Amino acid sequence: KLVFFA
Amino acid sequence: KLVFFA
Amino acid sequence: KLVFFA
Amino acid sequence: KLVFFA
Ligand SMILES: O=S(=O)(O)c1cc(S(=O)(=O)O)c2c(/N=N/c3ccccc3)c(O)ccc2c1
Ligand SMILES: O=S(=O)(O)c1cc(S(=O)(=O)O)c2c(/N=N/c3ccccc3)c(O)ccc2c1
Repeated sequence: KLVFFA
Repeated sequence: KLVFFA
Repeated sequence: KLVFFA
Repeated sequence: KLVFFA
């Protein structure tokens, strides 16, 4: 599970 | 920018 | 720019 | 597997 906010 | 992967 | 999901 | 390059 990957979650990435940029 | 948002990236989700599962 | 490279993105690779395997 | 995840690969990122920039
Ligand atoms: O699924 S395949 O067998 O088709 C496969 C497998 C890999 S690999 O096993 O992750 O090695 C790569 C790969 N490697 N890319 C990395 C670069 C830097 C760090 C880690 C990995 C690459 O540059 C291009 C194509 C690939 C195809
Ligand atoms: O902070 S950075 O600007 O250096 C940056 C930028 C990106 S990126 O521009 O969104 O490309 C990524 C990234 N990309 N992830 C996607 C995967 C699938 C779809 C869309 C995007 C990733 O997997 C890992 C690290 C990253 C770091």
